[PDB]
Amino acid sequence: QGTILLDLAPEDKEYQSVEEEMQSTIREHRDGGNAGGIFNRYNVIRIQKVVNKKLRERFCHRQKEVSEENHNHHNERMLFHGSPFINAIIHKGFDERHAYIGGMFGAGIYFAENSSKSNQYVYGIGGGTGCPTHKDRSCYICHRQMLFCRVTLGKSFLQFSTMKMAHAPPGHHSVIGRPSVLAYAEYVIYRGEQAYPEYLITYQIMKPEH
Ligand SMILES: CC1(C)OC(=O)N(c2ccc(C(=O)Nc3cccc4cccnc34)cc2)[C@H]1c1ccccc1
Ligand SMILES: [Zn+2]
Repeated sequence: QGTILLDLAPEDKEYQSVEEEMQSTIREHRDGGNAGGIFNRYNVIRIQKVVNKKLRERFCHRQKEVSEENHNHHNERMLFHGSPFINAIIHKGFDERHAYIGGMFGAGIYFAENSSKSNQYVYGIGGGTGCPTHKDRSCYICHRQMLFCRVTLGKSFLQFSTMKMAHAPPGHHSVIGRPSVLAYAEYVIYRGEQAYPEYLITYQIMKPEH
């Protein structure tokens, strides 16, 4: 009736597959490292497969509705997600009702194909105040969490700013905010059921060597 978290052994292609997309999609942001910390690597501590019967039905049902509406193409993609509510999401699923609505963002649940971008949001908008214990946005101690999810994009509406809206334009099912002078892409959905929390990644950002 709940979520069963299955551990993937590091020696499995799947575990290697997930950590590679994580580690390789890192980049350097204009932030100066202020939001997500200064690092050029992650120490991956754990990768778990999230299993919830209900969650994948809700997810599959919505995915059929979108295919219906998209000339039978649901346009699913594997994207990263970061926010301070990861533990609620793996048990209750994604929820559009907890979704901000203004400031720089709006009405949606954001996803990124860059893991370093989803990391900026682990502790909050901009990094919040950092970790609960040392109020440091660049902690190398505390274990952070992020999700590598299945996201049904459907017909995506492409534009430059997202803070904008609260639902998707007519005929579309997602919004891709793209780069101007943003830096990287951001995928937004306005329905929780259009995304399934496939993998739970437990990790730390590593401190640069020398
Ligand atoms: C900026 C925002 C709109 O972009 C997102 O993708 N956000 C977001 C926030 C919450 C969720 C979410 O699904 N939350 C929750 C789901 C289920 C139970 C919950 C219980 C308490 C809090 N959130 C819960 C999803 C996306 C937002 C958000 C807000 C704050 C920090 C990072 C991200
Ligand atoms: Zn800390």
